[PDB]
Amino acid sequence: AVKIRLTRLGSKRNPFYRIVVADARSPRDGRIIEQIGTYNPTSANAPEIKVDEALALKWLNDGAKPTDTVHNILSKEGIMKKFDEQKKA
Amino acid sequence: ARFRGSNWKKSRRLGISLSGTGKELEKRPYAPGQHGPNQRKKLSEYGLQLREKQKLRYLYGMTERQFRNTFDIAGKKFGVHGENFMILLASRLDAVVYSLGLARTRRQARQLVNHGHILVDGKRVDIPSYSVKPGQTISVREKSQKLNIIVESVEINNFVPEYLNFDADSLTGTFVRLPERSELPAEINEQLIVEYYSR
Amino acid sequence: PTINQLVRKPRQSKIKKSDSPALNKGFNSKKKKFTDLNSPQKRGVCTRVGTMTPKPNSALRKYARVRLSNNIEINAYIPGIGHNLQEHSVVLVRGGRVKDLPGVRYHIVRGALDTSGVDGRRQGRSLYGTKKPK
Amino acid sequence: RNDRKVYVGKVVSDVLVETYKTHKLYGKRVKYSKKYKTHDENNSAKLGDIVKIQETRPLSATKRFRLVEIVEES
RNA sequence: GGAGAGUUUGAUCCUGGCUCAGGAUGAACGCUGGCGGCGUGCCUAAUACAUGCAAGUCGAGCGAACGGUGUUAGCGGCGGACGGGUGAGUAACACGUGGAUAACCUACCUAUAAGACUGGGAUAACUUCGGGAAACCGGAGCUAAUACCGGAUAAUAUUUUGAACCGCAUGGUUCAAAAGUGAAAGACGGUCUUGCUGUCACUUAUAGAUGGAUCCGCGCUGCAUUAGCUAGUUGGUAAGGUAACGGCUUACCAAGGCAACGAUGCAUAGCCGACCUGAGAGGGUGAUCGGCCACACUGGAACUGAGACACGGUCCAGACUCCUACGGGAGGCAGCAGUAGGGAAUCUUCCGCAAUGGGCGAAAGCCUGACGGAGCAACGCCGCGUGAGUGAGAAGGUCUUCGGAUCGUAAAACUCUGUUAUUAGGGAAGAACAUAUGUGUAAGUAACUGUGCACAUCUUGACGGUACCUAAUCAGAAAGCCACGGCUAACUACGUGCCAGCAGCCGCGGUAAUACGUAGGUGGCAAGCGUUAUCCGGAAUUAUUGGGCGUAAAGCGCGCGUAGGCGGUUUUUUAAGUCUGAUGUGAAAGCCCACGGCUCAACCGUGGAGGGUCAUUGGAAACUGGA
Ligand SMILES: [K+]
Ligand SMILES: [K+]
Ligand SMILES: [Mg+2]
Ligand SMILES: [Mg+2]
Ligand SMILES: [Mg+2]
Ligand SMILES: [Mg+2]
Ligand SMILES: [Mg+2]
Ligand SMILES: [Mg+2]
Ligand SMILES: [Mg+2]
Ligand SMILES: [Mg+2]
Ligand SMILES: [Mg+2]
Ligand SMILES: [Mg+2]
Ligand SMILES: [Mg+2]
Ligand SMILES: [Mg+2]
Ligand SMILES: [Mg+2]
Ligand SMILES: [Mg+2]
Ligand SMILES: [Mg+2]
Ligand SMILES: [Mg+2]
Ligand SMILES: [Mg+2]
Ligand SMILES: [Mg+2]
Ligand SMILES: [Mg+2]
Ligand SMILES: [Mg+2]
Ligand SMILES: [Mg+2]
Ligand SMILES: [Mg+2]
Ligand SMILES: [Mg+2]
Ligand SMILES: [Mg+2]
Ligand SMILES: [Mg+2]
Ligand SMILES: [Mg+2]
Ligand SMILES: [Mg+2]
Ligand SMILES: [Mg+2]
Ligand SMILES: [Mg+2]
Ligand SMILES: [Mg+2]
Ligand SMILES: [Mg+2]
Ligand SMILES: [Mg+2]
Repeated sequence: AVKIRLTRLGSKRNPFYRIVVADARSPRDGRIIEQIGTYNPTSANAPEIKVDEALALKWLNDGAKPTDTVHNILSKEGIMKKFDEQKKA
Repeated sequence: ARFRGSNWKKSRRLGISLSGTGKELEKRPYAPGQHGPNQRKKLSEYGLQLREKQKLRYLYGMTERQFRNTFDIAGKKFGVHGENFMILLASRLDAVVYSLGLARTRRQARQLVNHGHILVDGKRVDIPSYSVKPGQTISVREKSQKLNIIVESVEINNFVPEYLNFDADSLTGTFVRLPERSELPAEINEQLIVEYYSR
Repeated sequence: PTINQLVRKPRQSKIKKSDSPALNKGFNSKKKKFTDLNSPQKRGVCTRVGTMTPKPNSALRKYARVRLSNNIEINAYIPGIGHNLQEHSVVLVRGGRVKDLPGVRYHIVRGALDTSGVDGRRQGRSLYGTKKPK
Repeated sequence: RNDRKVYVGKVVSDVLVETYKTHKLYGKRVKYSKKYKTHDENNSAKLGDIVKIQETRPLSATKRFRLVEIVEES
């Protein structure tokens, strides 16, 4: 299936994550469909979430499913609330 | 430091006072070693560009690898390459600490930075090659504001250059703005060093 | 030539040749075939040590006959004053022809495999396989 | 919809589509030609006629084009 | 953004090769060796492989068994076609770039709609009787299901009647309107009414998304001392076949098809983004990271499946290895480690699923040599040390024109520091969650449970007591390598006597060697320094940019002439080249610029720029081409 997930970048002990839409079978750091943001869990003060809200809802409405961590990221940006509100309405 | 040999021998060979004072080229303004008094011939074209490079390199006390890397860094900014190189060398935390007056010699200013006695903008900087930017603040760590090396150097209030500001009572310095070629040593014909790295 | 001649028959650069051809070949024993690998050195066995006279120069230059690990026979020079080599010695061979000695295109590495370092050497020891004294 | 590639050429057996390949190094244009085996339906065209062709699905082992229009008679 | 020098002569100017100074590496070797960070590490034998691990999961689909709510083997579902490895084959639509499919397939996911009715019979497990060293195989019975199979209902799918409209030829989109034909399943809960109902699961249809397939334009290494190649070959008709078009296959008919614009054959090679070099034009490379392809001991097949003709599946043939009680059985590291071998040369039979990702599961969770980490190696890059300040010419070494000179402010002496080191105390981030528990809200409900969404509480770290920080003590443990005639920075003495030796080139050594060896001194670098190998540069030394051919290498002995190349003046026209906009595309990483985080720097991250001989489309008309 199509996933919204985190691909690892950065260096040893210093992880940086891009938020990508990718086929489940694609290797973690390989072929993607579309990048929709970034995520930096080791930042100084705030985890530095940078999600493209219009792109995230297009893929969510197209059947793409987030991983557990990406679901928390999208929730912290209110994308999950807008997805649920737009589905019922 | 890195090179821990006789700075007197190096100043005599290069024909430039490394201490900035002139006490090394005092009695024997000729090359060290057995053939010192015996006057040698002229210097080749290569031997003139090379001697210019060693003048700068041994003044700031750097290895050739780090010296050439700074040259490449300086060659990427807009302006005259050779002058940008001289400005970058003067901005070393190695040389800022000495130019402010916190140490007697350029080698003493290196051991202070290396041993963690110096702060930059309030935080400790241990790296002598640290490239200080204009506006930064260099100070002494609290446990070292009363040390004889720093105290004795400060009371000899020398000509602190006009691109720097120091406050002796505060033991704190300010990197006001980038130096100009006139505020930097005039015994170095930097056009030869640019040619040296062209061949 | 004309542009049309160049289009019909383009330029061709001269092919460069190697000064140490015996180093740039391997041997697959299983398939009994020669490879091309560019080695920096090759192991070998001394078939015949001895001396040879130079081409203006006059001396007795020490050398060995070596069968390399790729089954190629070469003449290799033995640098330094005195050596410990004889027949059936296992030597490491590097490139570098010795002028004045026709047919000797390689050097034996001092201080590698069975070859000893030069005895009593104190300057440029790493070129002659001699450990630091004291 | 979408557009299928169109060529104009001369029948060499009853289509030659001579084009130019600019030289990579010297910049001179050199004429080159490629023969396009095409489907003529009712054997209408003949040798030397200048014809228009359009790309189609594979029709045989080597035929990928259909003759649409005859331009200049033999 | 572009540097030269040495060497042919008694001397010269040319021509011309050779050599050297630069950069780089998956390097190796020699001498030497303190630390930290980040990266990299079988290039050779696609050689053979001992041992362990690299793919399972679901009891909320099912029966049984054993244990006291748990678990085991089995049936069943899904996964095992991913992820990981390798570059043997391949000169080809394999790959890059740009298109087409009105000739295509698509599990899981999402959305919408309509459903999910009624029967049946097996069989593994199991029990029992055997046969075999084993691997395993037979006989008898037994039994379940979301396993399997009948029947019913369901059409957009198929046939025929047509019709309307449209396209790029085959054709395509609807409108019908009759005939055949095709499904499904329960589990766990709530309410209870045994009816309704929640979640997950099931069937059909249609879309979306994803992934895959086919075709086509252009681009792709040498050798012509490789010139002929092909007979399903090339086209047609028909049938068969496929997801699909098609000589894809067969039958019959015709004699085509390819090639000097290089067919065919031989050899070599996975291709690209990128990487190294270069002023650029170019030249060289494909290890690491990413995309695509191919392969899985060798060769041939097929099965299951949405997907394989399948690395850790099956069948067959072969080579090889292993067990055997001789009847018979077993195996495939180009997964991660590791071994042997080959080699100049390339690492631990480590820790953990804490993070990211993947499979299964309602979930808890389980599995995961992917991965995240640790270990080894100066292999590379970056950073920091091996002390600092003051200190007039001590001794000792070396040279001496025995006055002295030099090593040398160097040492000692006096103070100072603790980066590092040792000892001790503290000690991050990387962690987001999920589950569960509460409230609130949305949809739905007759209502509830549940579901989606939100907030609040809870648990979880391999690295690791690591990074880092604080205190104490001590200059104490921490410098080597090459060179010094010229190119080319840096010279003296002694020994040797064309010997021993040196050497990239010129060349040096035959009794006063700055070139051999050592010593002192000096120069260049520095945890490295040299040597070798290889590639680009210098090399305008294949010259498009950017060379030549009277005598230096170089005008065919000379005609005629084919292909090709090139071609006088003007007008009209065209728009292939040419020029100029628009649109799309040229992934990400990389390079370059800017900014941010790492104490700095390497490095990491973010935003731009660049890179096409690309395609499609609108303009211009001087030149080249066409009329
Ligand atoms: K001469
Ligand atoms: K995990
Ligand atoms: Mg946090
Ligand atoms: Mg490392
Ligand atoms: Mg290999
Ligand atoms: Mg093998
Ligand atoms: Mg079980
Ligand atoms: Mg389904
Ligand atoms: Mg079923
Ligand atoms: Mg190959
Ligand atoms: Mg050039
Ligand atoms: Mg099947
Ligand atoms: Mg498999
Ligand atoms: Mg295996
Ligand atoms: Mg292995
Ligand atoms: Mg070996
Ligand atoms: Mg997970
Ligand atoms: Mg396991
Ligand atoms: Mg080493
Ligand atoms: Mg000199
Ligand atoms: Mg020597
Ligand atoms: Mg002598
Ligand atoms: Mg010499
Ligand atoms: Mg010597
Ligand atoms: Mg270093
Ligand atoms: Mg070269
Ligand atoms: Mg060159
Ligand atoms: Mg010439
Ligand atoms: Mg001529
Ligand atoms: Mg002649
Ligand atoms: Mg001639
Ligand atoms: Mg003539
Ligand atoms: Mg003749
Ligand atoms: Mg950094």
